[PDB]
Amino acid sequence: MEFFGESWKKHLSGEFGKPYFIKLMGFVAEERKHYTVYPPPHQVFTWTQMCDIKDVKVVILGQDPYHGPNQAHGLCFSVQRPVPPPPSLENIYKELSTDIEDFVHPGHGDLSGWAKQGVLLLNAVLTVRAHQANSHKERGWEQFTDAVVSWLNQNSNGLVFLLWGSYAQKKGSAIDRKRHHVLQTAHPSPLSVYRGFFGCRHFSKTNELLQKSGKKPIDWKEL
Ligand SMILES: O=C(O)c1cccc(/C=N/OCCCNCc2cc(=O)[nH]c(=O)[nH]2)c1
Ligand code: NA
Repeated sequence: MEFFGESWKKHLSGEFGKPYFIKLMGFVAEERKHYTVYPPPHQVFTWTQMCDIKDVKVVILGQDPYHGPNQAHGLCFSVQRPVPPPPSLENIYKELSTDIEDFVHPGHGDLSGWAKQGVLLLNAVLTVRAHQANSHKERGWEQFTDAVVSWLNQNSNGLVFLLWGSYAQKKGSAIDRKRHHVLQTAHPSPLSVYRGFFGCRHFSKTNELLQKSGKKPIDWKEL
């Protein structure tokens, strides 16, 4: 395996020598010496490994990786087998079941099948100390994942950006709405899910927008 997918590396490596990025690398490495940090190193960039950057169709922006054992694996909201879907993911699946008629809970939480179809599952912050939500916030990841969003904004067209909750909404504020589609609603966490997420119908809406972009739809059941 490689640490960072080749097509993504080609377009993002201009970030790597910037002071903030070297500092970020140093910070994460130091944290790993003294704490358990999630996801493990070979999974921090899973979101670069599942499809070619040119093949991205949909971008779902999250905030912090899961901070419990075995949960985070580098795709926002996803958990590898045999880990049970956490509450936010159960809510995503519940919305899918009402939005997409044929969708049924797949019995696992691994969203790799969406990532392979060009659904970029990007958290703003890409590492977290075990059991400490937001522990790696404002350490340099935000600038890097801003560069990812900016690259897609300027180098692709007709994407659908799904911004769930206030942090993702802030992070997507500069998306060119002449060039790309943007949908916004509440975060799927239990505390926020009934403030817009349930009933948002983002999955069917995304496929209709992809059709307007002249692109084939996502099969949300392909998991
Ligand atoms: O910005 C907002 O409006 C907002 C409002 C209420 C709750 C939250 C969410 N809190 O997250 C609860 C912790 C569980 N995190 C699941 C998860 C979130 C995520 O962004 N990325 C990820 O990979 N996994 C965000
Ligand atoms: Na060190």
